[PDB]
Amino acid sequence: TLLNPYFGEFGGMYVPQILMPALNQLEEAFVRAQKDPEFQAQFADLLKNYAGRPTALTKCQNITAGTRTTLYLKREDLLHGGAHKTNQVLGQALLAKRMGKSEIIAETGAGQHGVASALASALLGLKCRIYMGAKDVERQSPNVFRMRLMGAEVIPVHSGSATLKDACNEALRDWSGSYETAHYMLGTAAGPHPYPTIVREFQRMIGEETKAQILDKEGRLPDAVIACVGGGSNAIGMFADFINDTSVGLIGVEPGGHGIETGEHGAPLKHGRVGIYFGMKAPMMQTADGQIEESYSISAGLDFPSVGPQHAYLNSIGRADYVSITDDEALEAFKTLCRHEGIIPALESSHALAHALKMMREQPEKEQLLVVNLSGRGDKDIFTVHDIL
Amino acid sequence: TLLNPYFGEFGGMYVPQILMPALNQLEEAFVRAQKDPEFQAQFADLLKNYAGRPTALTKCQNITAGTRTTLYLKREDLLHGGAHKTNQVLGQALLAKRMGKSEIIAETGAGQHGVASALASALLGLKCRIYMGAKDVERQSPNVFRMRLMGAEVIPVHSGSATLKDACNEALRDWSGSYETAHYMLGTAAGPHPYPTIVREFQRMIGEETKAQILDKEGRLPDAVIACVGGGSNAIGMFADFINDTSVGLIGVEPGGHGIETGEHGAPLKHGRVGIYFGMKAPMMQTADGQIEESYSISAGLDFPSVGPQHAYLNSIGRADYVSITDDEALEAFKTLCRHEGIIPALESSHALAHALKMMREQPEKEQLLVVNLSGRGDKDIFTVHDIL
Amino acid sequence: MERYENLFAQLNDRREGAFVPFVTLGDPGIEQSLKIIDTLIDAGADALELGVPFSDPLANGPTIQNANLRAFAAGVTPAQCFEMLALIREKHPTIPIGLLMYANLVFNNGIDAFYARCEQVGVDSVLVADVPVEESAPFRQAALRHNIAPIFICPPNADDDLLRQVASYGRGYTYLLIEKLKEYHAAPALQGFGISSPEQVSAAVRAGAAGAISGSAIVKIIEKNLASPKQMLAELRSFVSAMKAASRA
Amino acid sequence: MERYENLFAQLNDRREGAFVPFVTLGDPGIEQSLKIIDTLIDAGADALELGVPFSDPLANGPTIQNANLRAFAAGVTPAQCFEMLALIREKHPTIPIGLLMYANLVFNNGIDAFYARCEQVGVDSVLVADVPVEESAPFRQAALRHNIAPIFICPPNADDDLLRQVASYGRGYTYLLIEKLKEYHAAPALQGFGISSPEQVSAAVRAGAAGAISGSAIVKIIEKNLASPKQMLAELRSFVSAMKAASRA
Ligand SMILES: O=P(O)(O)OC[C@@H](O)[C@@H](O)c1c[nH]c2ccccc12
Ligand SMILES: O=P(O)(O)OC[C@@H](O)[C@@H](O)c1c[nH]c2ccccc12
Ligand SMILES: *Cc1c(COP(=O)(O)O)cnc(C)c1O
Ligand SMILES: *Cc1c(COP(=O)(O)O)cnc(C)c1O
Ligand SMILES: [K+]
Ligand SMILES: [K+]
Repeated sequence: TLLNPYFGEFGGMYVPQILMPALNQLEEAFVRAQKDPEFQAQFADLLKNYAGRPTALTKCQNITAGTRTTLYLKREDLLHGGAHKTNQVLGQALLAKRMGKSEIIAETGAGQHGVASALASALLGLKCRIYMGAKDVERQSPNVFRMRLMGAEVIPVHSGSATLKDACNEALRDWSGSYETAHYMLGTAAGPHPYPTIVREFQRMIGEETKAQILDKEGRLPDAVIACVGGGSNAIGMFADFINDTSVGLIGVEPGGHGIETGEHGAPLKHGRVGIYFGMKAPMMQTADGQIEESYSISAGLDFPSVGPQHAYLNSIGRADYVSITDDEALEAFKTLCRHEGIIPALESSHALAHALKMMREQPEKEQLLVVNLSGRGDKDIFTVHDIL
Repeated sequence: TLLNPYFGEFGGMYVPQILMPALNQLEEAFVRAQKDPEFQAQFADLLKNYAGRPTALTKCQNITAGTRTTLYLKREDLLHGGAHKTNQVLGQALLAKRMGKSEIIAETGAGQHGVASALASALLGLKCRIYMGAKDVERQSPNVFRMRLMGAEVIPVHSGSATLKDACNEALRDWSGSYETAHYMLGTAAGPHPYPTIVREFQRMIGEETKAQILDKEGRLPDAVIACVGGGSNAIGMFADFINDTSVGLIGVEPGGHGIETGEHGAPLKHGRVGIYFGMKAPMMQTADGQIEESYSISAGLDFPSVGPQHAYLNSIGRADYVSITDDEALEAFKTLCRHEGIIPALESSHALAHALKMMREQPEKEQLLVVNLSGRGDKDIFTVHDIL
Repeated sequence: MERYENLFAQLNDRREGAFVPFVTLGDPGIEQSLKIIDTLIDAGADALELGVPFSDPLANGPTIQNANLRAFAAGVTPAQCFEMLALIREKHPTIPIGLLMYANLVFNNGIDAFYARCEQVGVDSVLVADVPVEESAPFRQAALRHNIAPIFICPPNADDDLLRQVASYGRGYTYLLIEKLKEYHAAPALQGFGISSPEQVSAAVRAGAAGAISGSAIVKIIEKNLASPKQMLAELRSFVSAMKAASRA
Repeated sequence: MERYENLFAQLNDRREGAFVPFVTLGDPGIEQSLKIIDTLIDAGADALELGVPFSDPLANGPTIQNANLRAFAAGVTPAQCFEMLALIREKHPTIPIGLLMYANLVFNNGIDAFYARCEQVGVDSVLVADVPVEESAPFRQAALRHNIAPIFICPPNADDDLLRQVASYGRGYTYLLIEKLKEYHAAPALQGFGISSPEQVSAAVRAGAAGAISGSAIVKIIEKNLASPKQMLAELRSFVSAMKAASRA
């Protein structure tokens, strides 16, 4: 390979031999692309004029009133599509075009990645086919329609297994024979190299903007940047630019679901064990004998059974810290943000805010400049919260 | 008054005597505010760091391929809230605070204005009570919940009459006695002066940005700017800065509903007659004997029975031109934008795009630089279109 | 114009105050409405304030808005209202008749033409609820040309300039300060703030007003006894004679 | 390791090709699976390729994935698979037994410990489907230390460097070029591209391969005759003897 596939002991390319050529092809193109000023200018134009970057950094005074905490929210919810997903999906799409490919292959759960693949493909003239499991489809019907409207071909997979990780098998199988003309669009900073690296580089603008914006507003870097961790894309996007700024705390928040002790959670990095699956070596939700388990969270966008290799690594060396937030804590942060700032956060981002609120409330007289990555909007969640309330 | 309440023969302040003091109070504050650099800086900060301005101007190449038309979309759908409504609701909120008021009174139909009033009030620490008619509530249940989440008090009005214009009566009645401490937040460039003027001034940034952006991209002003006309706010926001640029065509698009000839439409400016209601003299949907009628459109956001005074005036002198677009034409523009640019437009904005597509398709070899004001996103409409398709 | 002068002059000689009841034309039905009106008149009403059902009652709360709903359910049109007005005038030659209008029904087929129709049927005054003194010019000039009295509301938040305007523009009566109004030689003031009890009529007169107007109270009785038309009239008679007695000396 | 050498040597003396059927351990049930395996063996199978039900079959299509579902529905665990493997080895001393594994079930409780367990039960080779030659080091070194043959897949898109690697790393057989493989002295190649008819086995041998592997074809028969266990075995016997006959000289 041209780049290191591992982040310490985590990462690698654990895929069938047949798929190695596709991975090495992608890594080579990514490297060329990154050196190419024209690719960067095109990628930048799209992010600016199509997606709406740079996104704002909102100072939330109302929620931190009466405490020594100053909270800022990176407004990824204002990005075209309502979620940070668009950034890397646009980048990967330009990459497929660089490789002369005309098709895009993707798989979905929460629906957001499928819709994102669909918007990028439609915009750039790419034929997009999205795999989705029956059980998952019926639930995400609105997003299913959205994908179809955007010309995406939602392929209904149903053979016992009908979830993200279970639908990935058919997406990969396809790519195995179609990689010459098709690009598999992975939706998070996970899977086999060079995906963990590509997705981070295509999401790092979140952190680069935050740094510039925080320096503009406060004239100093934040004490900590907090982001929810589903697979790790929004989190690594925020962290990336701050890694060499040792004074800046990096906090990743995993879904605690009904509570860690209940087992019904989605926090493998801190409450799972290293395994090999999804084409990578990383911490995961698995049974005693090696069978991969499902993650749980009020928010579907955080139901990934594993975590990105770079996060597991950042944790091992003590550079980034990871914690968990319960559904109830996330629901409280959701309602609190609505009423005090008039912002409907995604249930995913609510885990990151809920933690920032905890840091504040537990130590009200602690002076701290915090930035929470508000990765998406919660318009999609109003019905869920509605039913709980 | 300090400013002219009329735009030619249209406008005025046709409200009960009791409400004149509230109107003159508001006009005076607005005038002070506009002269106040500090108010402008505060308003600007909010629009930038909270709402996400300036919004992008997207060049849509895919839809205009094979024709001599160059189309650009002003991305108001990317504004916090997903619609242009936020701009003027933020401005009016700062205005109520300037007047030392603590409450905000509003009424809703499509739900968007109620939600917008709710976000601004929550953000600025204002007690907000929103009037809504039973019939209208049940239909807009998602927005109803959104308003409650944002702390807004949705007051259920039901006494035979249960629609926007019918709910306005209770909102105004309240303001009559509460104007000392409450501000009535009108959602469009209509009603009694100084509302038509205030709303335009608080929406004019759309047009000012478009001008700068078009000059940056094309080095020339557009041949025409097109915007849908419900009450007239997004349209006047776009038009305003271009009025003195005589070479720039201004095209307002009214809802044709099932077709003008069917009578089931919402295009009073061109297919109605001047009357007096809503505190203004303006073209409206009314019976032969003066009883106000209801407008019709696939999109609820365009079901206002009248139009802003300034639009009726701009038309009379031939400065702006107004046309109509059927539900079917709007639905086609909606689907076309999704598939070719990966943008889900609001059914409201789809009327403006549908017209731009018509201008292009009818005369494919006509060279024209067009800008369509994409006033909002259509995530809210996917179910409607879903049921039709 | 004329009829008001005659009434207030007579009431003056009797040291008596005026009691004016408000009712919506055609509520709960045309036939039923004519009966209600005759009962009000012959119960003691000194003048009448009648409203024509408008699709969007801006300056109206619950009780009154419901009345319009009832009139509309009965299919009452402005055309039918003017026919009713002619009949009422044909039966009662001297009682002043005022109309509570909304700008659109007046403006619809020409302001002046509206006032001509009023004069033709024998209406004495018109109060256009949604037209402030600042927008009254074409309405008042038309009313005057047709011998109709243009009525203006003097709000509690009224100031001097308004007091002076209402004084010079209004005719017939001033829909209600009292001492200032008389200073500017305004038309006889008639208080209309929720007058629902006899004690309120006497209080209104004592304060210097020429009388009182009661609307919702009358409408309540109608809304209350819909299923019993005869009991409706009976109660309407009792209410009116009580209120009228309270203005008497 | 050992058993493969012995088999290919014998087949060589007979100018005969090897036919290796694939089946999922515990499909459609443990008891039913042992029967299927004995039937395959005594029908003519030269070697066996057995898979242990993994929760996420990456390199698997429809037929095979359904087999796992059936095994899982029967509650088949890796522990139960190794117990089955011991019994099969106890009944058939010479037939080479290969395992189709997924990296996680091998890595779970220690890679080396997995290979030790394989040697203990009498397994001869292990092909870890999701481990490319680039990540095989700890797997192959462990397999070797325990006398297990590390099997590598040689894809159609394979190039020289890969050919050379698969040649030096693989043992037992090469899961399939043929002339290059022999040039690099690779282990006897066994073609596995959808081999489902006798004509395909003879063709595979003629091309220079030492034999053919058929998986889905065997699984199809099982999936086809679930309700008829006896007809399942009967048909499995007929299919195998036909495929084996086609490798014979
Ligand atoms: O109901 P009240 O408080 O007794 O007042 C009579 C009032 O209803 C009647 O005069 C009226 C009907 N519509 C109006 C509109 C504006 C002012 C007054 C009115
Ligand atoms: O089904 P086929 O085309 O006849 O090939 C056997 C194949 O299923 C079996 O060897 C196998 C099972 N799982 C795999 C994973 C990767 C490669 C091969 C396999
Ligand atoms: C997809 C999603 C995530 C979860 O995934 P990451 O890969 O961790 O970023 C977080 N937030 C939103 C709003 C999403 O849609
Ligand atoms: C409220 C709405 C409109 C209609 O009203 P205007 O006052 O004419 O601007 C147009 N577009 C969107 C997306 C809206 O929500
Ligand atoms: K996870
Ligand atoms: K309209």
